Amino acid sequence: AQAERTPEL
Amino acid sequence: SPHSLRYFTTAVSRPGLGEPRFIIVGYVDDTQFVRFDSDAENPRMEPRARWIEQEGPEYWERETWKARDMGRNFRVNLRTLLGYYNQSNDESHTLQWMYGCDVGPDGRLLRGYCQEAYDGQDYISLNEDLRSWTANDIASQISKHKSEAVDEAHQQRAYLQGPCVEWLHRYLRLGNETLQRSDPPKAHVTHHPRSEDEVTLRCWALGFYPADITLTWQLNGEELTQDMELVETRPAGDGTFQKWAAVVVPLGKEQYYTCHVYHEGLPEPLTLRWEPP
Amino acid sequence: MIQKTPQIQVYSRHPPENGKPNILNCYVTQFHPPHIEIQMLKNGKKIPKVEMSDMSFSKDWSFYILAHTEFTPTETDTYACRVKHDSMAEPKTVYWDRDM
Ligand code: NI
Ligand code: NI
Ligand code: NI
Ligand code: NI
Ligand code: NI
Ligand code: NI
Repeated sequence: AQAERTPEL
Repeated sequence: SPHSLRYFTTAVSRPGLGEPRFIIVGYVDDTQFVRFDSDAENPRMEPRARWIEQEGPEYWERETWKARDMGRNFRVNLRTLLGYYNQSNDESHTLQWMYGCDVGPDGRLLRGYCQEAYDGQDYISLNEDLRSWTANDIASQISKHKSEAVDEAHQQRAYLQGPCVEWLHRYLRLGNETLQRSDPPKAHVTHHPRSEDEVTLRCWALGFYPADITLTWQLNGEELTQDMELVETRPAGDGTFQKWAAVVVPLGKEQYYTCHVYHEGLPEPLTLRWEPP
Repeated sequence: MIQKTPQIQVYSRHPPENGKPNILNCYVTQFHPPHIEIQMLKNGKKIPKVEMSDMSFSKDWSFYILAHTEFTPTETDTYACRVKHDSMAEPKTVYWDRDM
């Protein structure tokens, strides 16, 4: 299952 | 055994259109099992292995919405980086993101990943400690500072130590029959004249899973040859893999050369040489 | 963007025999940017129903993808993969070899 968050660049 | 769950994410901005092309592929080990593509008729998270079809529609609904949510974040991040670098909107750029977990035989986490690249060059990556970041120029330095300020590391560390490991365990149980197996290669040598006084010997390995394999050639009694023609290990399309290694030898001295084939499914290597018909 | 040029392999799923149906694979690896056009050809004509796998990428950020289609080798017919990519001035055609 995928991560909930990606970094905000 | 060593096992990994990894997600590969690519966003490609389009000059003229507003929504980028967004692709996510999910892998357990070398076996792909989920996919999301922006440019589908209805962009959904879709099975790519039959054993993940054991998940109910709630799994597919949550994963479709999260994929869709990720695409909106990757649209914004692409716009942020446009300004960081002072670039124009009439050219295409890409943001790539890999993440996931390597677990060991006991099933405990060995390494977690969370790394990104802009235009195919290292941008920011999460360190092995899962607590600090590495930046690569002025722009990733800003991103890194943003992420330190919101403690992005502990949000990624949480994913990689918990759900990534637990989900990987569930998938290994659903797809145990195809994921927890070793298919050893089957191997042979072919013979192809290359010039008058010369001959090309090709050592084939076929039908093996997982993908990792090594082929060596040597002249008997001499150290291994680096002077070797290799291909990238390639998918057969049915879930196994293929590879060959070639060497050019003198006409008549073929039997003085030896191929070895190493693979996780081979307690000992295979040992082959050219065998005339 | 450095621009990386595609490596193309054209190969059958199983060892070829004249008359026996089979799968023809075009594996394109280690290229950048990700935008690529892949066509599989029989006797220089476009094969219509060609399966395209999902674009992923390698540990160095380089892209890879698989095209494939059903085919029956015969001693006369000729098969190829043509690839267009920004790293290349011309589209590149790699012909199928019955001994790769
Ligand atoms: Ni749409
Ligand atoms: Ni960069
Ligand atoms: Ni928290
Ligand atoms: Ni069964
Ligand atoms: Ni195109
Ligand atoms: Ni197919």
